[PDB]
Amino acid sequence: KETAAAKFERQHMDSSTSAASSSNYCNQMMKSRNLTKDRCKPVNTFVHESLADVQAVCSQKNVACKNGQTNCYQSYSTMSITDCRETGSSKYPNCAYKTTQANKHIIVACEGNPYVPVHFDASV
Repeated sequence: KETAAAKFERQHMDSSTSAASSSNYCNQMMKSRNLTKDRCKPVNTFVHESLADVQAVCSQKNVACKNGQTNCYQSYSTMSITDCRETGSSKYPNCAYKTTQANKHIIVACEGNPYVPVHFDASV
């Protein structure tokens, strides 16, 4: 099994690029990060910032998670992100994703000691 922290890193961190390179960014990353193995993960965001910067969000603006949890945090500033969302031409095993680049606040849920992101709630 994966730690929640490591699963967040695998699903949501891409510090290697300042932003999505091509329209094929999502198809490549969703596969690469093993998010299309059992099924097409329907929605998933990658954050193009350093891991320290994203971890730092756990000490930023305390907000509610969409399900009502109290351990969500909104980043004070916007971040470079890529939203990956399954499109109409997508059918497992042939997953197809729309790539949408944006610069927005992120909201994550945090847990543990050290207190780190374990869930990507939303972007605003």
